[PDB]
Amino acid sequence: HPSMRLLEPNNDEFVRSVASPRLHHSSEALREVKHDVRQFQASGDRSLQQLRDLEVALNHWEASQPREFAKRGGMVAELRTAIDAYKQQLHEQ
Ligand code: NA
Repeated sequence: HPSMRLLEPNNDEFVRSVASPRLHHSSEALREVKHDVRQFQASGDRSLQQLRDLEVALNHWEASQPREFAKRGGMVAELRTAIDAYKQQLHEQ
């Protein structure tokens, strides 16, 4: 599944997609999402507990920062699809 490239450890497409070139500050909710993407990557995609945290952190961002989410969240569906694929792979062992 090509969504999986988004949490391949070297991949920066998701964090680029939530950057503001006009240099608007990221919410704490968005900074926790970006940090959780990098933490999952750091192990080479081995932690289901970290992957869960990323999924919860995306829900918190969507709930708490609607305007930032709607504006910066264009790659969220694809990242959530990648999360599910790595969940399947870790469930399979
Ligand atoms: Na989800």
